[PDB]
Amino acid sequence: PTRVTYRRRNPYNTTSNRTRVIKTPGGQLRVLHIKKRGTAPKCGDCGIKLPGIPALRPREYATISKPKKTVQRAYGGSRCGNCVRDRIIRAFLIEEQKIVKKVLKEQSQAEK
Amino acid sequence: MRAKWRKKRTRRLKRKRRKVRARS
Amino acid sequence: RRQRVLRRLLVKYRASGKIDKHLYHELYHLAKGNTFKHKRALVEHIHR
Amino acid sequence: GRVIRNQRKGRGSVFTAHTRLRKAPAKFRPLDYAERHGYIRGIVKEIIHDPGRGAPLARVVFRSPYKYKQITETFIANEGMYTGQFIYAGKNAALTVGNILPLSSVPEGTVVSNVEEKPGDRGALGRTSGNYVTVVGHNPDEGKTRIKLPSGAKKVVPSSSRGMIGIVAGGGRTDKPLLKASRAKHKFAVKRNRWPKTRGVAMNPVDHPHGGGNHQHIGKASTISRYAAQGQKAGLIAARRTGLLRGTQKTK
Amino acid sequence: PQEVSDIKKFIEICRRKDASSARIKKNPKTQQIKFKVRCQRFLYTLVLKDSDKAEKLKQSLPPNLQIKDVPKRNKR
Amino acid sequence: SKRTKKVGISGKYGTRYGASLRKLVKKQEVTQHARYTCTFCGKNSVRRTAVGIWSCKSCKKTMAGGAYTVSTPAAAAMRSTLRRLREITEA
RNA sequence: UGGGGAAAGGUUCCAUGUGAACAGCGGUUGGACAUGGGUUAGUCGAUCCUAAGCCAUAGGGAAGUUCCGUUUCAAAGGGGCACUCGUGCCCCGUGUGGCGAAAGGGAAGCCGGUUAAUAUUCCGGCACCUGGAUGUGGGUUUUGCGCGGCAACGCAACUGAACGCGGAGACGACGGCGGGGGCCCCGGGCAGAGUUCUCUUUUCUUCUUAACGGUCUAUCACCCUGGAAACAGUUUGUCUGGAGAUAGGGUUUAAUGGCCGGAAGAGCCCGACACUUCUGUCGGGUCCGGUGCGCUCUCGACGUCCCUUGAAAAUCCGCGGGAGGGAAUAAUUCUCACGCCAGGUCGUACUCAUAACCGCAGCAGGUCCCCAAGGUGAACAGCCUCUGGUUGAUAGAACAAUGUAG
RNA sequence: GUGAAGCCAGAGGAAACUCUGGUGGAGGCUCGCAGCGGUUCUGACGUGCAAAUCGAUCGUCAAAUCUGAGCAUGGGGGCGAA
Ligand SMILES: [Mg+2]
Ligand SMILES: [Mg+2]
Ligand SMILES: [Mg+2]
Ligand SMILES: [Mg+2]
Ligand SMILES: [Mg+2]
Ligand SMILES: [Mg+2]
Ligand SMILES: [Mg+2]
Ligand SMILES: [Mg+2]
Ligand SMILES: [Mg+2]
Ligand SMILES: [Mg+2]
Ligand SMILES: [Mg+2]
Ligand SMILES: [Mg+2]
Ligand SMILES: [Mg+2]
Ligand SMILES: [Mg+2]
Ligand SMILES: [Mg+2]
Ligand SMILES: [Mg+2]
Ligand SMILES: [Mg+2]
Ligand SMILES: [Mg+2]
Ligand SMILES: [Mg+2]
Ligand SMILES: [Mg+2]
Ligand SMILES: [Mg+2]
Ligand SMILES: [Mg+2]
Ligand SMILES: [Mg+2]
Ligand SMILES: [Mg+2]
Ligand SMILES: [Mg+2]
Ligand SMILES: [Mg+2]
Ligand SMILES: [Mg+2]
Ligand SMILES: [Mg+2]
Ligand SMILES: [Mg+2]
Ligand SMILES: [Mg+2]
Ligand SMILES: [Mg+2]
Ligand SMILES: [Mg+2]
Ligand SMILES: [Mg+2]
Ligand SMILES: [Mg+2]
Ligand SMILES: [Mg+2]
Ligand SMILES: [Mg+2]
Ligand SMILES: [Mg+2]
Ligand SMILES: [Mg+2]
Ligand SMILES: [Mg+2]
Ligand SMILES: [Mg+2]
Ligand SMILES: [Mg+2]
Ligand SMILES: [Mg+2]
Ligand SMILES: [Mg+2]
Ligand SMILES: [Mg+2]
Ligand SMILES: [Mg+2]
Ligand SMILES: [Mg+2]
Ligand SMILES: [Mg+2]
Ligand SMILES: [Mg+2]
Ligand SMILES: [Mg+2]
Ligand SMILES: [Mg+2]
Ligand SMILES: [Mg+2]
Ligand SMILES: [Mg+2]
Ligand SMILES: [Mg+2]
Ligand SMILES: [Mg+2]
Ligand SMILES: [Mg+2]
Ligand SMILES: [Mg+2]
Ligand SMILES: [Mg+2]
Ligand SMILES: [Mg+2]
Ligand SMILES: [Mg+2]
Ligand SMILES: [Mg+2]
Ligand SMILES: [Mg+2]
Ligand SMILES: [Mg+2]
Ligand SMILES: [Mg+2]
Ligand SMILES: [Zn+2]
Ligand SMILES: [Zn+2]
Repeated sequence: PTRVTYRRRNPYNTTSNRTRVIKTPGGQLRVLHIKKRGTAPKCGDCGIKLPGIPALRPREYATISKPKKTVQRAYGGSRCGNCVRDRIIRAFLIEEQKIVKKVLKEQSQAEK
Repeated sequence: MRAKWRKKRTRRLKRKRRKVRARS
Repeated sequence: RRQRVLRRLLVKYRASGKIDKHLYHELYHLAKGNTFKHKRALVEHIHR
Repeated sequence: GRVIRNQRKGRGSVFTAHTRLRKAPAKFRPLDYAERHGYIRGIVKEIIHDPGRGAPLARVVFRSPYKYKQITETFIANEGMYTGQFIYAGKNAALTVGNILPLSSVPEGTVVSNVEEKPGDRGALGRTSGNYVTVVGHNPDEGKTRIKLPSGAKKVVPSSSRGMIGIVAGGGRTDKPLLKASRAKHKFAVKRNRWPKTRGVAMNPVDHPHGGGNHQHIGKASTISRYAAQGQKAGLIAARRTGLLRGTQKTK
Repeated sequence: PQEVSDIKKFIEICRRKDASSARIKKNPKTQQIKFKVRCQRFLYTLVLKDSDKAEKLKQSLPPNLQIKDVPKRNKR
Repeated sequence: SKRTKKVGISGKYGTRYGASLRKLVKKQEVTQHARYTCTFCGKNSVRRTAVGIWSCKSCKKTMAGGAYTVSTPAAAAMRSTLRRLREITEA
């Protein structure tokens, strides 16, 4: 039932002084200071968390290899994939509608 | 990747190239 | 506690095959209302 | 005596405006060549609420006719606008809710909002929740348009002024009672330091012109002249009449 | 600390420029034998359950680096 | 098992603020906490977020409406007027 | 009335010695007097970034000390390359200062031992981050810049300049519910101790496992087949479904979960021998289950309230685009494994209060936080106890009046 | 402690709609510890522990509650639920 104390000079509970209780091989109860929890990146359009990418603080992403930070397809990061399919379909149909519109206007109205 | 990361890599290649020219 | 006990029993009966889904769904809403006092009262109603 | 309360508010020390939570002001785009001769369109990204105001704001994204980038804007949202809507601005824009087109290309009888007093000042008139202005008639020669303001007054503005079709969202905000002292405090705590407010009759003669006495009373006529020295204007200023409004009001 | 799964690559580790030393610890109670080597960055550990293969391993590794026995109650 | 005769939702106010004032606020509270059918997806899930903002919980669309109602009679009357005026005059 | 800190104090901390003075009585004792000694960091803070706010520059006022002004009626900046040699060329340009947080934002250290007095710093063992240089192994290529899966996506690597888009940093209060660590509680076993007129297979204590890595797994959500009214699935709390439910099979965010390393060689508890001391040596043990509206911290999915909707910047990553560059005997701008070098400056002792701060003082006053055992009980109520801490407030004798308290 | 909307089941009626038992957890609601405040005894002390303290009894206690550091307003001026 031993009580514990901080190990740094900050005595306040201020969302940056995060602790957890551990038991040591010497049979004592100590306090171990820990960092904050990373957040998973979200999607560009819909706003849901992308699968296959870990959640870390913004600085740790500089030490990890490229294949662990992306997904092998167009717009690998920042886009969920459901939205990527929508972009492919939407882009194709719009241009097709442009072809018929210009032929209809150029032919049926400039025949004279 | 940040600029300092890219500058270091291209600076390395320049050093390697000059040594080869000096040797040959 | 009582709601968990009744709901757990109904899942067991449906999977084994003692009752089908049509009787299961009706009993589920009957249990949500204050109909069955305890586990014994529910199984007795199933037999009838 | 000392300096009375309403004289101190001009020094701007404690009675300033809280602006930490406000992101940007609400304006139109600057008048440009594309919007003077044709039209351009933009997407509505978000409908957001900013503190200290009704009339929820809308964020719109336009392109750049001269450079490879896009610019985001901030308008006041008319009732009926929705996320993802295409809205158009220019001289030849269609006449639908949410569009922005010069006041000349508008038939009489339509309601608009955020009207420019002069072409290019980005919105001055009719920009409060549930308010609008109405066009009355045109003068095609020496182009000038008659409009009717929410207070009832009539005004003449140049024919090139702009306005956005519809009615400012927010509806009937001021119908339900505040009903609680706390609710009034929350409303004003994000605007200014003006709550609560003390009656001048309960003060002392050194503090306010209404002053003290053995009974709480004013002691002299409460209507103050139009040209009086600062520190004297405490009451009904330049009142034309007074009392309960029985008949109809001739002024329009 | 890092496991070495098999015998083949453990001797490969010991044949390195920065392999400073090595030691042997044996646990009689659980009938287990552990081989440890100290490199520049990590301390690789190899675990053997049998005792016969231990003798062959001791002599196969290069003679340059030292080998110790890790007695009980190491002095402070 | 009705728990109230006439007070209704405004029973949280107890015996304060006077009978008449509670009636006016009840008129406006009832219509803002309800749910409305979405005009785009058709599901019955649209709820008020801010003083003049309503959003669908299913298709994620966001629309600006009245203070305590999705639309106001004045705004509704204007769409018909604007539609009728536009299509006869220019077409 | 315990164990540690912020503000403030400044040697009060530790050892040896001591006549007077001070400790409202005494004094061999002391926070007093005299002489010596004590505070070690690439990882803990400051240093970096901005908030409310303050002050230079361009300009305008004032006889003047100086007042206003912070992007404003300003010709206001920085990037690359090559030359024997610095002094010669070539692009881009809307914008262009500093100060301001030891509780906000933020690259990186854990266990054991040690001193009369310091340690996440010193010693031993085992790790990590940033910056700068370079070589071997493996990868790719004669189809010049990798393969697999229907799919969500996977793996040890697997070109990417100008300009552009997006994400993380980045955020309210309250309510019930579920998972994990620590503590408390119950049963059995091995050691040592207390009690014993009588009873008690009895009562009490010890039985521990860090950072950092490998491997197998855990709500939400997402993908493939198929096509639902006798409507079904389902939460303590009615939400979900032809905009594709139930059901069957798969992928993935999230360990303070299991096992292995680190690691028993450590720490702790018993037993048997040694002796001026410098000094010790050698034996054993260090397990197995159960329980819950329990207490505390943390994570996740839902819900309620608003005329209230609950900061910014430095910093880091992915993508769109296709500039430039490059092998057939090697070349290589491979974010993969291992290896080489370096990390400056100031604070760190002690108290944090019925004696170390402020009240004229060793003053019943005032002064911001962290950890939180057993029993009775609804309970952080009151009353009793264990760990740890005090036994310090001038004393001896007698028991009238009048008092203060019960 | 009290138990507002929303939801589930049963019963009555030609209909409009009404009854009964549960579920849920709203409110400048309520009893009451720590904190904050300061009603009565017109108690203690009144060359006091104290140039405002001490004891018993009391007001509020999830919200217009209590509080630390950083910055702003300077004397005929500031600030003021007065
Ligand atoms: Mg590509
Ligand atoms: Mg870039
Ligand atoms: Mg204006
Ligand atoms: Mg005020
Ligand atoms: Mg008043
Ligand atoms: Mg008075
Ligand atoms: Mg006067
Ligand atoms: Mg007067
Ligand atoms: Mg009166
Ligand atoms: Mg201490
Ligand atoms: Mg002494
Ligand atoms: Mg004395
Ligand atoms: Mg003496
Ligand atoms: Mg003495
Ligand atoms: Mg001392
Ligand atoms: Mg001294
Ligand atoms: Mg070093
Ligand atoms: Mg640090
Ligand atoms: Mg520095
Ligand atoms: Mg700077
Ligand atoms: Mg100045
Ligand atoms: Mg000048
Ligand atoms: Mg600074
Ligand atoms: Mg900090
Ligand atoms: Mg070290
Ligand atoms: Mg060391
Ligand atoms: Mg490095
Ligand atoms: Mg090679
Ligand atoms: Mg790319
Ligand atoms: Mg913050
Ligand atoms: Mg728990
Ligand atoms: Mg217990
Ligand atoms: Mg036992
Ligand atoms: Mg372990
Ligand atoms: Mg464990
Ligand atoms: Mg399934
Ligand atoms: Mg082990
Ligand atoms: Mg041992
Ligand atoms: Mg031993
Ligand atoms: Mg208990
Ligand atoms: Mg707490
Ligand atoms: Mg210290
Ligand atoms: Mg303390
Ligand atoms: Mg004191
Ligand atoms: Mg207790
Ligand atoms: Mg109990
Ligand atoms: Mg208690
Ligand atoms: Mg003490
Ligand atoms: Mg006496
Ligand atoms: Mg007496
Ligand atoms: Mg008496
Ligand atoms: Mg209350
Ligand atoms: Mg007090
Ligand atoms: Mg008195
Ligand atoms: Mg006296
Ligand atoms: Mg008192
Ligand atoms: Mg009494
Ligand atoms: Mg009481
Ligand atoms: Mg505050
Ligand atoms: Mg003066
Ligand atoms: Mg004056
Ligand atoms: Mg004077
Ligand atoms: Mg006040
Ligand atoms: Zn998406
Ligand atoms: Zn919808």
